[PDB]
Amino acid sequence: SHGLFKKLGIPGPTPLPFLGNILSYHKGFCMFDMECHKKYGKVWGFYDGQQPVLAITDPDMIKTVLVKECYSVFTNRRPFGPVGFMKSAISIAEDEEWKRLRSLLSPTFTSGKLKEMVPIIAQYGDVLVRNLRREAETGKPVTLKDVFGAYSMDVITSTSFGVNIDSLNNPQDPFVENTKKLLRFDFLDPFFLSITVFPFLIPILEVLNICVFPREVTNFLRKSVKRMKESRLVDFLQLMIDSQNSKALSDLELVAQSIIFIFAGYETTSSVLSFIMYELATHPDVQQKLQEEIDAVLPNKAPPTYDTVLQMEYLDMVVNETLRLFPIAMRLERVCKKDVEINGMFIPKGVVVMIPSYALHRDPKYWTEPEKFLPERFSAKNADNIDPYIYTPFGSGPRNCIGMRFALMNMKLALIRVLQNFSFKPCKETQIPLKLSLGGLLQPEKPVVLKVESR
Amino acid sequence: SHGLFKKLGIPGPTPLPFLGNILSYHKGFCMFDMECHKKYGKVWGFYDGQQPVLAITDPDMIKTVLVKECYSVFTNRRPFGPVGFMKSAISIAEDEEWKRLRSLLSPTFTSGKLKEMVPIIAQYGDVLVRNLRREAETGKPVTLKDVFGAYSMDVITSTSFGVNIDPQDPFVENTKKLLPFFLSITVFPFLIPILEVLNICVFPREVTNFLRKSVKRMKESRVDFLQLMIDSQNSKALSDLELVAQSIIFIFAGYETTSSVLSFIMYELATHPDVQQKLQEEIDAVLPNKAPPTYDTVLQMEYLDMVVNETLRLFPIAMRLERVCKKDVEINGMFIPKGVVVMIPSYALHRDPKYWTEPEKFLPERFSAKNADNIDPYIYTPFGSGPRNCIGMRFALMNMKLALIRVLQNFSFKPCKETQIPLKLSLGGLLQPEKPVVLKVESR
Ligand code: HEM
Ligand code: HEM
Ligand SMILES: O=C(CNC(=O)c1cccnc1)N[C@H](CS[C@H](Cc1ccccc1)C(=O)NCCCc1cccnc1)Cc1ccccc1
Ligand SMILES: O=C(CNC(=O)c1cccnc1)N[C@H](CS[C@H](Cc1ccccc1)C(=O)NCCCc1cccnc1)Cc1ccccc1
Repeated sequence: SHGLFKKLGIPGPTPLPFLGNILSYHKGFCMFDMECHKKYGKVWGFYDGQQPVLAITDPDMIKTVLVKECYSVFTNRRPFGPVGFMKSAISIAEDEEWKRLRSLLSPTFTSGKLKEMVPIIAQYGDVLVRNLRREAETGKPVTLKDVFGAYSMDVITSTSFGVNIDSLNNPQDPFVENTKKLLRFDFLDPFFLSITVFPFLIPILEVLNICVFPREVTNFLRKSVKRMKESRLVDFLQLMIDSQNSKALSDLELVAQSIIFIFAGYETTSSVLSFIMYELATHPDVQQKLQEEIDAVLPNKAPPTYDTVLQMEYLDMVVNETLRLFPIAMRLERVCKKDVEINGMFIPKGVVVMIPSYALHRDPKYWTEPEKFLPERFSAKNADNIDPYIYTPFGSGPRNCIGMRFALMNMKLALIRVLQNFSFKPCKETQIPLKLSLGGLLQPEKPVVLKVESR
Repeated sequence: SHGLFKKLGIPGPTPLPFLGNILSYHKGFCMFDMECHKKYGKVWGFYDGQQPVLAITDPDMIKTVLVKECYSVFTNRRPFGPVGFMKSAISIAEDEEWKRLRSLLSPTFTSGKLKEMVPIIAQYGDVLVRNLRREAETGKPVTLKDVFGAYSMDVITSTSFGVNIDPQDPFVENTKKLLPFFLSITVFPFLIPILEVLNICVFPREVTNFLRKSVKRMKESRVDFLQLMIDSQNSKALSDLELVAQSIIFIFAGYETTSSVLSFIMYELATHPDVQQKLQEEIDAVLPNKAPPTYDTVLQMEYLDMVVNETLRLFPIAMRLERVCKKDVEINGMFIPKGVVVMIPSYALHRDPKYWTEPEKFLPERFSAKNADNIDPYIYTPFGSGPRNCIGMRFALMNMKLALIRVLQNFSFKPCKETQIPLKLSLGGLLQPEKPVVLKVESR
């Protein structure tokens, strides 16, 4: 297949036999997408082994892939395996199975259901302050991925299942310990390396009961959800139970969706919160102006409500600019299920159309000083000059992030209660500037550590 | 994965791990489908390794799979590999590559193109009589599949290519050795991409080479089956490799399927002299003085059509009809998951006691116009049904009847000492006799 992009006249790095272009992943997804966007321009193609991957940067062509031709052509993501029973996960399901799951899980995050979660989240916002207060009274450094991960785990377990697992910590909580090692995509591990280079090994491992998710971690979550069924005694757990007592969702598919919601609520929320606090500490002018707005909307440390959060404009600018610099998904991918020609470009069946979100968020031909943290890009004065198909931190189209509004509300509800009582400073041991992990997923090399001062 | 039919509540034999129910194939596909038809009923399921196979016998449900939901759900047969360049064959292609090839090769056997083949076939009918005359003047039993196979090869090579090939012809020798270890692919579905990506096939590379370079030799020009594929090639489109893939299918089907059924017909005529004599009296009536058979005189003979239909009932060479359920459906109030191979036991249905009175008996009167109203077109399916039935059903029926007419005008067939009576079917995979069909040929 290594002559496909040579046939279509599409530029790209020369692929090696069998390997393709995976040798260029030594710097990670991001640095590889950045160099390819500069060298080859608006459209380039490479090979993840024998898999041709077409990278597009045109907003109109991105809109056609993500929005217009979603249900008909670009419906599924890249086939990920071996998954085993997790194939029924909404992020992994395909075609009609995903269509049924998306409609089944869409009412989970309506504006009414989200507003019901604010009082529940307000409880753990108080525990977050007291846990930050013990470490604040001492000059001891604070690992923010630990304290934000515990807060995120409590919000996702109570708002989706109505169960309190982390009672003020319990810092050795088993849900965090298992969700931590739930998945570790590292190019170094020849497993995920050989899966991409030689994909015919997937049906071997599937029949061998081999799964990319570890057994002890799946078992802990598989039996916890079975324990989490306490009826007799409307949430993410009730929407699936009610539809189950009416195809329908089996007790194994109901667990598969819970694992996706638990991981996304823990890992993604805690990672972005750590990225936000790093920029607030390295930019004291932004942190002060954000604290001044929070006090103006919530005087005397007033409790945050669903309406006051949507009122804070500068808070939305800080969250959006951090998501621009750090798109945790990095890439958006769709599988071309049939031959099409979008915007005057033929795309064969089976080619993976990829949108480099990290490279587009730092494209100099869009963002003035793209490497700099400037929240003024997202002010209502300048937000008109932002293409929603260039800035896609949550994706776009029918298969975007279903928990986008929940993640935005959960993070903003955390930043408010934290900045109401504390200020953040570097520690010298804080890695400045922040080096990104040259591995698979978007993470810092050294964990983000900061000093916490009370007010 | 062997708990699918247990989940769906569909009965069937208990599968062994990895193997499934393939150990029950020691008797053949036929006897396994018949034992499961009486033991379980209208619907049962088994496992060819890890592949669940659902067997349906309800005519309304058979019609839904073969005819109604063909283009939507039941479009392709069981995936067969490793093939290679034969993946483009019309019998193996899937979805749109099949639809484009089904439309390209459909005009090959129209009522006009078939009527053009009668004078061409009439030439080889005389050589068939002369070669049978040499073995009839001298008392020597005649291997029917050899003498019929040589006639069937010259017919398909001329009606599809116009080339004349005329006892050790390399085409018959190479086409026949497409005839063990398939027990593994039935158990190892994951080893198919191991031989596909590595470019390994099941057909030996030389039965393909001899035909791949023969088509490139017959393509030297300078409208038949070959000309239809050249004119569209000179306009997605068809390549010199896909063009060869279709020629192998037509050559094999025209040689092996025609001769095997003709051998089965003459065995029934020899074991039933009253049927052979009555058939000879009809041929002499429509065609007096051994008149040359034409296109219209063949369709006029009713008893000849009744003899061929009863033989294809007793010996359906396809044995089974199979479709792959491409997506979850609920036909006739029965949920069928995606990936299940819906199978129609044609051999078991052609001998169902709840339909055919005395099914093991050879009675051509089942297909008389008085009684042909009591047969279900979805129970008697010797050529399949629906949009993906036998594309050469009309050519095969005409070619075999033209051979039966030219022979029964001059010879009568009697059993020999070495004639296997009753005929034992091959307990292996395909439908064939154990011992070759040998019959005494007496001239008239
Ligand atoms: C800052 C936080 C988050 C960010 C930036 C983010 C980003 C994304 C992105 C870029 C996608 C892919 C969109 C596409 O391919 O078009 C996605 C998918 C998804 N996200 Fe998130 N996400 C976040 C948090 C969450 C949370 C809290 C949940 C809770 C359930 C969640 C659940 C999902 C699911 C289920 C999908 C798959 C959607 C589908 O297949 O229909 N995410 N997310
Ligand atoms: C007594 C002679 C024959 C019998 C009983 C027979 C029977 C069958 C059957 C049962 C099928 C499958 C139908 C289905 O799956 O629904 C089939 C398919 C087919 N037959 Fe035959 N056949 C005969 C002779 C021939 C001949 C002479 C040709 C010449 C080209 C031929 C070409 C084909 C092809 C190309 C297919 C596959 C068509 C497709 O899948 O779209 N057959 N045949
Ligand atoms: O990662 C590949 C396949 N990629 C390759 O094979 C590959 C290899 C080499 C080079 N390029 C590509 N698919 C994934 C889908 S599968 C993966 C499996 C998984 C991983 C972690 C926990 C649970 C299950 C999954 O469900 N994640 C969603 C978790 C929830 C979440 C996470 C983050 C944000 N919101 C929600 C693409 C993807 C989809 C959505 C968001 C991000 C990425
Ligand atoms: O045989 C399986 C796959 N079966 C399994 O894997 C399996 C294994 C164990 C148990 N059950 C199933 N498919 C085949 C399709 S492929 C096969 C390949 C082949 C073989 C011989 C010569 C050339 C190429 C093929 O093109 N034949 C058609 C020849 C023409 C013809 C022949 C006869 C009558 N008319 C026309 C199902 C089939 C289709 C049509 C008719 C009969 C059967």
